[PDB]
Amino acid sequence: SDPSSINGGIVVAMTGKDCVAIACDLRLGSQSLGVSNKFEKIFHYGHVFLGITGLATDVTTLNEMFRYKTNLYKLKEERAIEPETFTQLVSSSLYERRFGPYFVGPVVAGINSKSGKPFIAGFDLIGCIDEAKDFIVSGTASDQLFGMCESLYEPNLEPEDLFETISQALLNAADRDALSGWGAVVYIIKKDEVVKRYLKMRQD
Amino acid sequence: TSIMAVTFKDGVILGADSRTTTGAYIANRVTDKLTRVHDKIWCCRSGSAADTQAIADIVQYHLELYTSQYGTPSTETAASVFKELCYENKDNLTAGIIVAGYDDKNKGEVYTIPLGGSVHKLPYAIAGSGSTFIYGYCDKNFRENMSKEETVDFIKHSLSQAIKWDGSSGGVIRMVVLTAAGVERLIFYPDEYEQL
Amino acid sequence: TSIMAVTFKDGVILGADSRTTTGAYIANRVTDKLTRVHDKIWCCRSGSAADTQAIADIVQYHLELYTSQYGTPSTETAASVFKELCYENKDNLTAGIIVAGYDDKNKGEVYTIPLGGSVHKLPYAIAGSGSTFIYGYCDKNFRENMSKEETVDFIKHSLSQAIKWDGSSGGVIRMVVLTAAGVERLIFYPDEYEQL
Amino acid sequence: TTTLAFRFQGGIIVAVDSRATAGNWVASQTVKKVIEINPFLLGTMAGGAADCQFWETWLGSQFRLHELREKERISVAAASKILSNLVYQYKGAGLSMGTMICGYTRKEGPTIYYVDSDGTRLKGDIFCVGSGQTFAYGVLDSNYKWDLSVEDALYLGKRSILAAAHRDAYSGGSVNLYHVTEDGWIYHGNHDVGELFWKVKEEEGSFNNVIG
Amino acid sequence: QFNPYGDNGGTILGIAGEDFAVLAGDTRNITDYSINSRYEPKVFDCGDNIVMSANGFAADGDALVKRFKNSVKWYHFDHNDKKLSINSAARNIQHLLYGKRFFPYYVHTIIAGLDEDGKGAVYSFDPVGSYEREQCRAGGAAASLIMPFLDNQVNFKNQYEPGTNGKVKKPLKYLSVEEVIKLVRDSFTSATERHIQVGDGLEILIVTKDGVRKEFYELKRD
Amino acid sequence: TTIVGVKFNNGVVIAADTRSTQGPIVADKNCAKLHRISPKIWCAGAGTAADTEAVTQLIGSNIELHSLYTSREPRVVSALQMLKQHLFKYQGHIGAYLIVAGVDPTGSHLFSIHAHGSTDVGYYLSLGSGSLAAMAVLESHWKQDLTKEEAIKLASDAIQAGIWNDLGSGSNVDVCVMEIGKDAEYLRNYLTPNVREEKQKSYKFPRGTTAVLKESIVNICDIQEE
Amino acid sequence: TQQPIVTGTSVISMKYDNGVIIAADNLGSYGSLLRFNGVERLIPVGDNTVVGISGDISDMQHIERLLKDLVTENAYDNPLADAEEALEPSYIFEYLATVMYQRRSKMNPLWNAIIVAGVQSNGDQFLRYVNLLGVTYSSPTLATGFGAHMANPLLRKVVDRESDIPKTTVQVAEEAIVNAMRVLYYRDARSSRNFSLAIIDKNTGLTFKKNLQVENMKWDFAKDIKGYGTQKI
Amino acid sequence: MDIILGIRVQDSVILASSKAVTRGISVLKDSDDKTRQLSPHTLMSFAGEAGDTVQFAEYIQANIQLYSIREDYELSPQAVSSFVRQELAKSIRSRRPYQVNVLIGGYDKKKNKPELYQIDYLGTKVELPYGAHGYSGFYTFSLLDHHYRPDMTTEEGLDLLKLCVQELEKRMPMDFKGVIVKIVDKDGIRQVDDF
Amino acid sequence: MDIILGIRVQDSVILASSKAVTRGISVLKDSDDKTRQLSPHTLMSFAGEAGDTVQFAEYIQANIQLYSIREDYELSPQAVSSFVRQELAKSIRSRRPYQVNVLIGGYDKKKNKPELYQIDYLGTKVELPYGAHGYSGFYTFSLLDHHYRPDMTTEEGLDLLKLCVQELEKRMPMDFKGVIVKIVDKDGIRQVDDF
Ligand SMILES: *[B]([O])([O])[C]([C][C]([C])[C])[N]C(=O)[C]([C]C1=[C][C]=[C][C]=[C]1)[N]C(=O)C1=[C]N=[C][C]=N1
Ligand SMILES: *[B]([O])([O])[C]([C][C]([C])[C])[N]C(=O)[C]([C]C1=[C][C]=[C][C]=[C]1)[N]C(=O)C1=[C]N=[C][C]=N1
Ligand SMILES: *[B]([O])([O])[C]([C][C]([C])[C])[N]C(=O)[C]([C]C1=[C][C]=[C][C]=[C]1)[N]C(=O)C1=[C]N=[C][C]=N1
Ligand SMILES: *[B]([O])([O])[C]([C][C]([C])[C])[N]C(=O)[C]([C]C1=[C][C]=[C][C]=[C]1)[N]C(=O)C1=[C]N=[C][C]=N1
Ligand SMILES: [Cl-]
Ligand SMILES: [Cl-]
Ligand SMILES: [Mg+2]
Ligand SMILES: [Mg+2]
Repeated sequence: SDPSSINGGIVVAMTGKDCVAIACDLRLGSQSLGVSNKFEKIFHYGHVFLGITGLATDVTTLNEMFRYKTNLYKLKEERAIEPETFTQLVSSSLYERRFGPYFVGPVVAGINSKSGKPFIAGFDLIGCIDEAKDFIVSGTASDQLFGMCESLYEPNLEPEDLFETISQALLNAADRDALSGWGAVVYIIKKDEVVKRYLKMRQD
Repeated sequence: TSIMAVTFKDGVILGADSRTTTGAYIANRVTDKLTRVHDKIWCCRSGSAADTQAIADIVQYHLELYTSQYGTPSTETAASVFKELCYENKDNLTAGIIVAGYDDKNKGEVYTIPLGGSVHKLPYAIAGSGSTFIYGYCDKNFRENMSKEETVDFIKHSLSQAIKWDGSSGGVIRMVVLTAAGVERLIFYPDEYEQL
Repeated sequence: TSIMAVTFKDGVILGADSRTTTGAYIANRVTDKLTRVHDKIWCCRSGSAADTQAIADIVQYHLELYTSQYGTPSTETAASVFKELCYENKDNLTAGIIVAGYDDKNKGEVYTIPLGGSVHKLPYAIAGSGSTFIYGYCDKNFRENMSKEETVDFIKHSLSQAIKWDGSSGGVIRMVVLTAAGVERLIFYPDEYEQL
Repeated sequence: TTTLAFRFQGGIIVAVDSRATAGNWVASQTVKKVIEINPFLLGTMAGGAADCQFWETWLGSQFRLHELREKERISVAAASKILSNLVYQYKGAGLSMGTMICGYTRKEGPTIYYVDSDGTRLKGDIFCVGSGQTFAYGVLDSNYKWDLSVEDALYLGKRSILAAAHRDAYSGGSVNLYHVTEDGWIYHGNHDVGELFWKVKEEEGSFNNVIG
Repeated sequence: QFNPYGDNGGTILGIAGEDFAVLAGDTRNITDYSINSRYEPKVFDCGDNIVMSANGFAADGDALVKRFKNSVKWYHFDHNDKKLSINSAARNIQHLLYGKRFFPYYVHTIIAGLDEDGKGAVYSFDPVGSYEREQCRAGGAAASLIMPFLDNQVNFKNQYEPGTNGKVKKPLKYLSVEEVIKLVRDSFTSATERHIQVGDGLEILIVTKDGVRKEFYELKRD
Repeated sequence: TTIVGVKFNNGVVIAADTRSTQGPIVADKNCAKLHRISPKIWCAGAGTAADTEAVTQLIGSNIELHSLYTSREPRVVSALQMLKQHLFKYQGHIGAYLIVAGVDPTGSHLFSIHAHGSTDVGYYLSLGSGSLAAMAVLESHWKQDLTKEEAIKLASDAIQAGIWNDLGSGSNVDVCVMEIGKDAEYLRNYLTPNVREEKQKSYKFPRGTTAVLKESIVNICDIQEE
Repeated sequence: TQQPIVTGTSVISMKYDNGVIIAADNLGSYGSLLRFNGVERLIPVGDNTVVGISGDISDMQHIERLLKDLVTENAYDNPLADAEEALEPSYIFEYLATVMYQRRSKMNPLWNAIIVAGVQSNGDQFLRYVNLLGVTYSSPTLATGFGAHMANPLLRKVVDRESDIPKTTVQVAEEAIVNAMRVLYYRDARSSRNFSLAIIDKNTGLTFKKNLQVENMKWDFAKDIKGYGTQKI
Repeated sequence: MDIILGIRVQDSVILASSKAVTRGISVLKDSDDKTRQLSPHTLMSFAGEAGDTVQFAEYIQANIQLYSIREDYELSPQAVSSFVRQELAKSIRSRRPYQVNVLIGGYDKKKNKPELYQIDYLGTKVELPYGAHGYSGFYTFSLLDHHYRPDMTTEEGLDLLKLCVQELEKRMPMDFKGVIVKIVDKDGIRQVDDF
Repeated sequence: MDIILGIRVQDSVILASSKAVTRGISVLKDSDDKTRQLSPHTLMSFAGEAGDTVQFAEYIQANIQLYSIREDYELSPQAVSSFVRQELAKSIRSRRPYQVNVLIGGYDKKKNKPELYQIDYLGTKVELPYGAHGYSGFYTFSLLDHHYRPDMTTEEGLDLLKLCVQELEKRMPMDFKGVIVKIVDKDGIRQVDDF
């Protein structure tokens, strides 16, 4: 009945020294029935990464929508969109459906190509921007993720150390949620290289 | 319903309208809401007619039995019996009662018992749906130690306004005077009190 | 809310309390419920603050535009504009407004507009949750062709009682005098009106 | 929850998962869903944790009193009926129980009764109970025979719970195995699904859908 | 309509060591968005080297603790001053809870102490009486924030040994009392940051063979 | 949320806490609730966070266009009128509860706005779940003819009352001072009385602790030449 | 199950160096109607305890009778009734707390919030809360209803933690309480100007003050407030 | 309607769909084909509310056939599935949404690969090796998790499908009157007349 | 449970009752006997809410067996049916009524006549030549109205019963996993093991 917890899933993002990380689980379900273990929730438009939790049809719809909008942006602007600008575009796009909203929990992550400054942000289903210095969480195990991030996180972590912190935050949060898990992906993002790692986790 | 009781120099006077309503139909236009639980302890009834009658009947019984054993009860005692019934059966009752009586030792006394079952001793008391419209008037015009004639005028004028504005109130204004001299009944018809 | 408007020899006076409540919390204790739709046509507002403000704003606009084309509007005209909004949007509004104004030809006039959207021209009018408690007082004490000083005393005493008994009413008593002489604002603080 | 039990040549196999949930929140992964009523009787737990624990623990006290009074082991039929008659008294009050009562006696042979908080009491060869019961039924029905070795039967039960642990969101944690024979039950370990899944996938060549 | 239940917030945490056991809980008590008290003790010494806490609806929580303390008193009277073992105390609490199955104590109960071999023990209950011995358990409002952290840092879940890459797990080495108190303090600091009903103060009760000790730490008061 | 506004000698000051909450969880610990409608008109917002932002941006945008159209600095009453009429039209469904303040050629002003569209005037105001804690402080310490220093102190103290006593408020105090004939100073994190203490332990893991299945380089660059 | 009819609003209280202070207004409200203006809601028990009650007034009067009966019962066969075996605040509270939780457990509650203020035999300050649900708690400052939202913030600025109690005099404490009562009159729509205050000191005993009024009110600034935005006259 | 299954093997996609149509208490028909050919190498099975199912399927069929004629070219299974998902994602926020769940089985002639897509009435698309809608998956996914191998032949796929139908006929309460099976491969679409 | 049938012929009464037990989405058992022998020449089949059915049937069984021992005499089918009706008529105004419908088939050894009684959970008794409970009658009564003749043999009764079960298997949505058939005549009660 509740649209935000039919399919299930989670996304988390973190900042480090000259780097950012974004991660998500792979589960898609119909309430108790597990349907797919290959449903990735992180997408990217140029060097800007977007993770989306919530109702899966809206996750797909919004991805296609932000691909549409960022492509037109690039043709007109003659440059790739930046994380700060994209964040505003997500907020605008969600609020225009104020009274008929997309049931989602988006998360933006990326490094500004000019300033080099690491950037993350979160949103509610209707557009409100949460621009945290440390970390952002989203999904059906957001409570669990808040607890993990608040205890495990420290500032100015090196890329390879930040990987361990965010991976352990996701994995242990997912294992305390019935509608999350079934695999996981972690993106490590530096100014001009991005590494993608699939994690081995319990498949129940 | 518009009911009130007022203490004065020589004792206490009870006052009431005579209207009983089933919705907007006046089921009885000449009702007597001033009822007797003892020789010189009376009450004013508002709310459910069935509940307030059943309660009043039980109180009259309790005070009749009290008298046979311990002699004349105080007005405080009568109010306590009313309370005990109203409080302990609050879930199933809809009764707003004013208890008034005359002792020789305590003179005129007035106790009001609203829906909850709480007791409040006061110099005067007002109750019933029509009482809302005369809080302002009664507060401005009430004095302590009034005369009989002044108190009758105060109640007559007060209930006249309550009747004028409240649809649930109307008919004749009944009154009952309680003093050392005895018990006097008064009646005031529409032609008299409407022109005030 | 306790609001009233009273005509007298030299014109008309509007009166109001200053309490705005969200349930039992007083969201504003110094509210101004006497609002101006034209130089010498004011109104008293009760009910929803948002609705009565939105309505008053629209009326002020309509009368400003009327003035630019046809000169000073009558108080009857102002009441009609209020009515047209309240009646045609009765389903979506909760507004109880009293319109009062001073012409030289018609002198002091008072129109009351309750929830439905009906209009009633009266010598004086009372409204708001606290008005229930002063129907008796106001009816007994109102006279036609009173003086300024008498009318101020009548409103001050009336609203004092309404404030005393109504939880939704309180704070300062604001008043606005409308005569040929001009527009005068009066204020009366708790220490003054409570001891009455 | 996923719990199963089935009769075969070598007695009865009982297998259960370990997960407990409150809404979507995973409350516990280490729940003991098999009750050791006595050295010969086992009870499975599904539905309300408290209802099942309390009344199946109570249940052992009634049986102990029976054999003290009658100088004889209680039958699985009598055992299951004590529980079913008890919950039938509470019918309507809101008890939530899905249970198997499993055991073995000389007169009955290996016996399994399904007992239910609606009052339903059913004897049978195969039963699967819980939110993930349908998943477990798939594996059991296609691979079940009477002529199974104790080794093969144990694995089929283990594998059926694993199947349900994977797909059912409200099942998981670990697998507890029991084997019930002529001489009583024998515990066959706690098996973590986090390790068992990858082991089975590699060795069995199953779950080709998942990447490892 | 009258509603006989309420929610007083709070959060509790029990951890079992090799020869000790701790039961912690914040000292804040609330209704809706108001603070009732910044210091209202929630974890109690019940005698026989047993500590207890019943988190959720405080009226039911106080009632239950009161009735269990009573049960310990009568256990001594009826059975020749015998020490009530932790496992026996647990089973007794099950019956207290299930006794009100159809009008439950709206609480999450946790007890801690030592078992009969001297090893640390923690037991955990749901509102209607189901129970289980555990090495680790957080209960109450911020339980969802704390448990995952304890799965990771107490039971080394999802942790493996460097160089082997997922093949060899991190060994389950035992934790000292100083090491556990560090994890408890961090758990509540982290919970306070993200849960509005957690804060003010932290009170920990440590249980060893020597007896029951207390430690108190300040928490954020916002 | 706790937001306040306080008038003083030569202007007006507004303040706010920095806590955002979803149910009993804190979504953001350092949230920014002071919004800029124009350079010298700022407002603080409570209620639904997306709404207070959106309605401020929209009115702030139209105010800017109006300022350019008229060649005049914007007025607080203009922002007030445009906000109330917008909110009234949406019959309360846009959940924005605003305290609007500013200085303009008319003088210094302080108003409040509610979701249904009702406005109120005052020397001191407070909105949100911690308004009762804040208003208690304001009613106890407010006087006429406050200085700039006194008004900032009173305003931040009212927010602190909200931070400490209301569970819907917390973290830091943001302030914005708007004096007549001066630039508006926006004091972000004016007070920081809620820094977290050092943790007992570091949770940095050894490298290789997490199990991996596959690795791959992600192509973020465009299609290449040659 | 019932609904409260005639109701009483905030009760506020705090501790200080040598004792405790408690206060509550004299109003009995009937919905929005401010029906009864002479209702005493602080009820002393002996010379060492004061019980402040809010909520349903009929239930208050019942509780009042229970306490009156408790004093009578304690005197029975008790030569030390006015000395070592006199009723302590802690005894009176626990009795009420028992009754409140029992009544909620029969789905027929006493619709009240109660604060028991007093001083113990050994001079220790006693202050504890209980309500219709049987929920109990203690704190240096305690308040019911609107007082919880408005009084506590003000009172907590004087005594923020335990260590602030010895540093707080009776003069400072009474000042804070009286101020809080003024603030409640500004902001609670079901409060009155008239109130009662009680002090229980370990040295000077029980002082019960009746017919107090809220004074030194600020209203003069109201004259300058006009319209709701744009209006100037 | 009730049960619809799908499985992707080495070189083909196999769809199985029940034959029963039950309206209330009686089974009005026991030979109903719950599928439509969208293009020569793309088949769509469907299940949901009465009326909506056929209306939606034929509406999609018409649109894809219109595309085929206009461009003289067959759309990829991936392209058709994306079109269908968008129509359902549009539908879910309409006055009266289409209450239809579908499986799209197609053979991509460009990549020489079979492809199976599962889409629900909300517009939730996933590519899978094997899929199902309704209560069917609750019984069948455990079997497929065990037996499926990506490199199965078509004959091996049909045997694994028989094992799924046998389980359904054993444990499901509703008599769905068997299934109609259809194979989608490089040569097109054909029906297995004996099953 | 689901389907229970009854038919009275020349010299016997035949009861047919389904084997399936479905709780929710799965069929937990496919060999369940929904009947109890009340006495050597009296059989009662039952269907209704879970738990209540067996509890009620065994309660009646115990009471009739108690009567048999006490009097050393078998009650008539008419007498047993009246006892059962009263228990259900008492039950319907209880705190929690028995939600059970029954068919009582018996052979009266005094009158040498077979007798079939149909009783619902309200306590509504009727003697019939053929009867049914639940949705079963909606399909079967039309066939029995046509074919039933009151002088049929037991073999003719079984053939007419096969025609009823075939129709049910064709038109009913629920798979009831066939029926267990039992015959009640002068020689007692026996089960037809092949049906
Ligand atoms: B009075 O209006 O409250 C009146 C007093 C009663 C003691 C005679 N009550 C009634 O007339 C009630 C209805 C009612 C009106 C207003 C407030 C509360 C109740 N009427 C009856 O009880 C009644 C009506 N018709 C027949 C019998 N009883
Ligand atoms: B008065 O009490 O009717 C008053 C008049 C208004 C024009 C200021 N109304 C209110 O205070 C209303 C509530 C109300 C009370 C009694 C009767 C009808 C309505 N309050 C509001 O509209 C309000 C409250 N808080 C914030 C904004 N608006
Ligand atoms: B199983 O899912 O039925 C399981 C078995 C139980 C004995 C542990 N039940 C639960 O997990 C139930 C919730 C539930 C889930 C699915 C179907 C039915 C019920 N949980 C609890 O009973 C419970 C007990 N204590 C704490 C949390 N949850
Ligand atoms: B304050 O508490 O009023 C605050 C002010 C806001 C401008 C930051 N409000 C919130 O934090 C609201 C409370 C709320 C919760 C649920 C529904 C509506 C309002 N929270 C949010 O707006 C919110 C919650 N989660 C994510 C993003 N925004
Ligand atoms: Cl009468
Ligand atoms: Cl207003
Ligand atoms: Mg009348
Ligand atoms: Mg029948």
